[PDB]
Amino acid sequence: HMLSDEQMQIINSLVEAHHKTYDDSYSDFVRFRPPVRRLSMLPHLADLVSYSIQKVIGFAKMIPGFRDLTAEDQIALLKSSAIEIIMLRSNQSFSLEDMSWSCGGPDFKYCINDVTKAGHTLELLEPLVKFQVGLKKLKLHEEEHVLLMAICLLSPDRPGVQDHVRIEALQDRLCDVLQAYIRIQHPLLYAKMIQKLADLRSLNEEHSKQYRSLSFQPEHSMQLTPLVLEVFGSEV
Amino acid sequence: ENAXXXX
Ligand SMILES: C=C1/C(=C\C=C2/CCC[C@]3(C)[C@@H]([C@H](C)CCCC(C)(C)O)CC[C@@H]23)C[C@@H](O)C[C@@H]1O
Repeated sequence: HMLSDEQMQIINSLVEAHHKTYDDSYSDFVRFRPPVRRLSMLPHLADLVSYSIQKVIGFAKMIPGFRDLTAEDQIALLKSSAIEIIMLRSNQSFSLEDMSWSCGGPDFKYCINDVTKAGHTLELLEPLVKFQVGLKKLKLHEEEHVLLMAICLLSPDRPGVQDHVRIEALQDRLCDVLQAYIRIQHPLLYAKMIQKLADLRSLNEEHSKQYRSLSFQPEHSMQLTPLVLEVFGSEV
Repeated sequence: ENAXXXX
């Protein structure tokens, strides 16, 4: 019923990793291509996602044990999970009152209508918003929020992974930390959090489907960034 | 260009 010193240091490392890679001021958003309201929101949202992928890379590198993996394993994990971590980390800007992502100002307030102007349809945006609502209602502590992101990223069942046993042992240790944290802090939540990981798989699928139609139009793929094209691309 | 060398 006590958290070990190593388990406590894992939480401290993950919370510190998230604070170093998530800027609550969103002051960098002014450097993206501006949002305008034929896919008028694609340049801004492409820059937003590309910026967020680089933050996820920095977060992943600070996960204890992630740096010990081979370079190929680190890339494979990030490529497969980047869109899921972005969907998870975006809950911090999501608001149940607005049903949208608020990032400081009306220019950087993104609703469902904005994402349709980036090439996506309600077949993705409806389950995505329902996901954000259900996740927001969990009222996760920052410790639980960052543990869920690290657990999602260290999933062993990802395409291209080589050392499945070592990655699962790292994820298992993170799950034990989360379960021990929940038992101490919440005298059912863990099952709800694990369910959200399965939801992220379905959202990953639908986004990958819709991203392929987007990236196969040269007029749209050229509006993306190098990092987006590489992370979301089918290249192996 | 030098592109996954953001490992
Ligand atoms: C980025 C983050 C934020 C919002 C995430 C959103 C809002 C707008 C639409 C998004 C970006 C979804 C889009 C379906 C992604 C489409 C990308 C592309 C056009 C390339 O297929 C995924 C997450 C949604 C803001 C902040 O929380 C940082 C976070 O990190």
